[PDB]
Amino acid sequence: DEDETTALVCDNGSGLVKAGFAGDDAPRAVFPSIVGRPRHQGVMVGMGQKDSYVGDEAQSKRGILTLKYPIEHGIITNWDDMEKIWHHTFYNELRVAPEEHPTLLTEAPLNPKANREKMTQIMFETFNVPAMYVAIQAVLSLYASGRTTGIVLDSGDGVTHNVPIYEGYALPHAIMRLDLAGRDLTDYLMKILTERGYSFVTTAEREIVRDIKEKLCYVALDFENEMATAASSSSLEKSYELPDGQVITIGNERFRCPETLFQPSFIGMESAGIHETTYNSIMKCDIDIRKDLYANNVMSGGTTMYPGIADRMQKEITALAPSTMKIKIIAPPERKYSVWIGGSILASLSTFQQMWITKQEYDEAGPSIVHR
Amino acid sequence: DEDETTALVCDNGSGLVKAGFAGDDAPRAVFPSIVGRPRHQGVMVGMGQKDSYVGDEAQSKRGILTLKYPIEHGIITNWDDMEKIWHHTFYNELRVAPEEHPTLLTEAPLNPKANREKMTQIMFETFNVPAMYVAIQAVLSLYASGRTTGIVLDSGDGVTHNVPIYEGYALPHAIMRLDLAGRDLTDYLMKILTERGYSFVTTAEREIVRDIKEKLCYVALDFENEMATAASSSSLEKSYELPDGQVITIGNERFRCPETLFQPSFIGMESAGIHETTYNSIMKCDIDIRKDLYANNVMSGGTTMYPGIADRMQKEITALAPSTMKIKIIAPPERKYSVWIGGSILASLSTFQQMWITKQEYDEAGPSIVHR
Amino acid sequence: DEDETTALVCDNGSGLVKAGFAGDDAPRAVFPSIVGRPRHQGVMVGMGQKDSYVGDEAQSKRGILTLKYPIEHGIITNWDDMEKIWHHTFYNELRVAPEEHPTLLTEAPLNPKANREKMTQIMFETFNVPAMYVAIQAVLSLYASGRTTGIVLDSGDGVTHNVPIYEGYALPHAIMRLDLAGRDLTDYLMKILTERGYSFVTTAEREIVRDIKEKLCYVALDFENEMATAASSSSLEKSYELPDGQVITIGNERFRCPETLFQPSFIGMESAGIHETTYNSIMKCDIDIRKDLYANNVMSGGTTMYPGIADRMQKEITALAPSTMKIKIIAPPERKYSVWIGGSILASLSTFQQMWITKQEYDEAGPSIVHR
Amino acid sequence: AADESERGMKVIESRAQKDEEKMEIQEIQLKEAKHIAEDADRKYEEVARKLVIIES
Amino acid sequence: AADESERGMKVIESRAQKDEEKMEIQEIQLKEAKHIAEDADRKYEEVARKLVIIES
Repeated sequence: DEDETTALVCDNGSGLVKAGFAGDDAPRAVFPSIVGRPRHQGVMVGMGQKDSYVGDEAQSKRGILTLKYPIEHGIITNWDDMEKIWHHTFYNELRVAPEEHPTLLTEAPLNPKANREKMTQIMFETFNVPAMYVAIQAVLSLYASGRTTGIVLDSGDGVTHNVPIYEGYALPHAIMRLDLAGRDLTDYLMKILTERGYSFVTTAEREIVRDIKEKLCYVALDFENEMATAASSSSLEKSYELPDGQVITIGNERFRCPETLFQPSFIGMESAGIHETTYNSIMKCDIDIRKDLYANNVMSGGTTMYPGIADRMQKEITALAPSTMKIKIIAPPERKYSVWIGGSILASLSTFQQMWITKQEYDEAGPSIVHR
Repeated sequence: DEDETTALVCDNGSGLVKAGFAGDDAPRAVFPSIVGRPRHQGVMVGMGQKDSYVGDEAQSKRGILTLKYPIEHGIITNWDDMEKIWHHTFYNELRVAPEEHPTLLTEAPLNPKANREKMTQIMFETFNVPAMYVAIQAVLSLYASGRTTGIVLDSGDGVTHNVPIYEGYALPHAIMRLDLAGRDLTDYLMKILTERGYSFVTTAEREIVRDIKEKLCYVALDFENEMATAASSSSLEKSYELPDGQVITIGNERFRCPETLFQPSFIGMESAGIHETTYNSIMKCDIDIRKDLYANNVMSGGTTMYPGIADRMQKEITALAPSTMKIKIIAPPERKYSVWIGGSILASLSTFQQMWITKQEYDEAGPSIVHR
Repeated sequence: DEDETTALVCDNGSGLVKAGFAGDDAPRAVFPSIVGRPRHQGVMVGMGQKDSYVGDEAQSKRGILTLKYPIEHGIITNWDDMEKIWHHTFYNELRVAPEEHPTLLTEAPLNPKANREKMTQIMFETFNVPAMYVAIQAVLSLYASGRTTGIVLDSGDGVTHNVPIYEGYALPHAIMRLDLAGRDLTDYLMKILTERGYSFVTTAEREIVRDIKEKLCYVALDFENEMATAASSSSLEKSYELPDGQVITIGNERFRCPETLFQPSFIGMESAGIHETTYNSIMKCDIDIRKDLYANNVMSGGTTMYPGIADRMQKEITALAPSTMKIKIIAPPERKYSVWIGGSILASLSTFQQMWITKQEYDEAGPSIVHR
Repeated sequence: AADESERGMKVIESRAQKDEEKMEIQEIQLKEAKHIAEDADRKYEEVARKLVIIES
Repeated sequence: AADESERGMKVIESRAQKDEEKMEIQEIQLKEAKHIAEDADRKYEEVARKLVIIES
């Protein structure tokens, strides 16, 4: 129990932090990855002067603060502001004292060696956690779907990745990163919806375009004869009621937004798209392992939640793969937390105890110890 | 000559229409983009009952009419009232019959496909012009400064834009629109001038604040130590004599008004300003084309006429751009008509004849034909 | 003179074409081996609609065209697009009419019999050249270094080869091909340089990583205690100034890039490396000829130009070869054109006239004639 | 051969710096001279138009 | 070391020529711009003096 209860799992994202206790089924804490700094001197009624704001209080009060994102494209870019988000996570969100909890953290696919050593330096030397561990994100997603070999298409708020994993070892030279994700996708909907003849003028109009994207957006299979369908004008249309009455209608654009993930050309991106990239990762791997990867395309991440994403991907890679092959696109329902759940499982596991980096290992080996 | 003489160029703005014959050096007709509708029944001496008023007669008689602006932020918002401004342009202002003149029109940067088809529907089907053509405004401004690749900062009465153009094709995904222009700017001067201890009480006081803005306003470089200069009180001050004697003095505010274009925060705008936006457009474009855009910042529009606008912009983007770069801010003297002049050149050109959309093309292809 | 002046030498590569007149000291024409096909309909100012683009106009205009490489790994893969590059070479680059010039062409090491017959079919039947000849590339490189027996390590843009040659006959069963060359090498530098904490974001950032590789990259001897040296941080570092000011520094990676040629494991390649492969070629040859090959390791190709390549290879094979042996690594300065120069010499030669395949031979013997 | 070519390099690099500085100081003196030429040539067309209207 | 220092010499000598040409073309464009700025600054001191007398 000492640490059975006690292991923490913190998944640091570009848009959201997911956090909680190893053992739980889902994150106890989910909140924006921002750190707000007040543009002016003054106070809220009853509070003192605050130097900084994090998560939702930074979002809610955004009009008087300069908002900053510590993690650009999955990599920690500002370490002063990240230690601020961690502090908030332990002390306010989970309300635990960190110096008696083992902490499993996550990093990104080709996270620079030096960063994995730096967050270890900050975990052990400024938070004084007993022990910690850094798992790679795609690797926890895979594992949370039971398996050990597969290829994960991972897509969240600032990055998309393909991480081919074989008997647990993520394959460095076959990993692909595509910098277009849910953030890019909300801003494109924004324009095709103002372009539908609308105005997201106040900040209460801006924010909810993102809630339109999440609730009403679709990834149609045969996106071709779906536009064609749009035109005959079926009961395909969908009206959403705004903060007030102002019933906005979205028929068609509803799927023009996730067609951006297959066609980056919709947004002036010259890069290849999700399905081709799944494939290219795969023809960059060893030959003998390619049947395995093909029957185990695990999807994780908030942006892979658009319904019919899996069917489109299913047919997208069948038709690029040699017919002798078995294609299989696994997309679980909890996928917006796969990464986290894979960490919860792993860290609550009976056999993981012997991989925890302890302060004994650290004080004796330097940050190098956990770096592997 | 048939049409060498005969091509018309009509530039539709948010505040002004500029019109005339391809060939001329400047617009034959310039007038407000209003359509007045009388609030009461009655007549002027010697005239009949008039249902409507357009341009200057609507401005002059504004006290008995409800004034309406057909073009909101560069886009045509009311098509009944726009066909009224066109009618006025052909028949009264240029006094031509439209059915024997080719007409080059202009549209805005990301003008909805459907509008370009609608004004074509109205040009050919209600005015019966022989042929017409719709050019994008920034694109005519660039071309009138000789070149084909550059980025235009275009700023008039209701909109500001940045339109990066490469070998003639305006780059859709890199275009930025900032809804703060000369209209916003006259109303801010208004307040900093009443705030100087004044009153623009009657309508003959209101209108002339705009003539103060045009004649006496400046964009200082080092707007910082220009306020500082204001305080030591040099012979920086400037008194204007009103419709009557009432000599009003404007020392300082003179430049506090165009500092609004770099600092939108002066007016409760949270958007970025002109120079940052020039830049952001540029780091949204292909990499290999960014040296070109930087050495070709062409300025056009009534609001970019404030003296010292170019020097401030020069230094504003040098200091944001990588030092390996050449910055070059072209601001010609005729810039309040760049757009129009670019159309005059192009439409009087020897090679343009083969791009005119003719009634033959239209009656045979539908509005789609000119839409491109 | 008839043909003393008149012989053409065209060396077709995976990345570059080298072309010119037999007699000259270096290629009159060097340009990319691409054929661009426009993604959209439209024109450049003053030109007509172009169906296709080749060489540098395809590279310069790459944003609106789909680029294609006719020669994959030294072998011609698309014959429609190759006839396009040849056409460009004769008519635009060298501006000659082909029907009065003998043409010496080059092919790759184990070029399929059928290809040598096909380019002969296209040379004689669609270009109508008087006579032609196909030399093997390593064989021209050797010969340009004076000799007739030696082993060439040939390395360009898409392939590396080892071609043991004895009294002029390249030895089929001892030839080795390693598909990792300068193209692979620019993309690896790219990643170790973004991994140094950088961004080659626009296309003007992408292209110049290749100019960094060419100018600043090194092949260190004792690559072991060169990394060790990197750490003590000597004045080994080297900063390059980008298209703009943005001074990028490259200390160390500078040599980590050509260490890829000895260690393919740096790039997820399981194949053996350059030096081992030199050697294996050699223990696949007759016994009595192995002292000859060892004292005549001739290097040719753009990717063998990295300084200190020869010293590393010198010591790489001394220490694998029996000590009774003399090792000798010849690397001339003009080596990026060895192949071409060997062709220029040979084809301008007094004795070569009797090996030219003439239209008389062809019209009478079929493509078989030149195939040998 | 190397020592003579290093010395010449050093001298032409020093001349190149010395002239690059002169260009930048003229190029800047000129954005100034051209800008004062243009602020001058506007003030006039306002004063000469103001003259033709108060003469009329 | 000699070949790299010869190549660098060649490139900095080429840049030094390329910039020396740019200076000369600006330096000349300027005797022109300054002279038109002065031919301008005399005739509106004349036209504004002519204005103040016909306004008076």
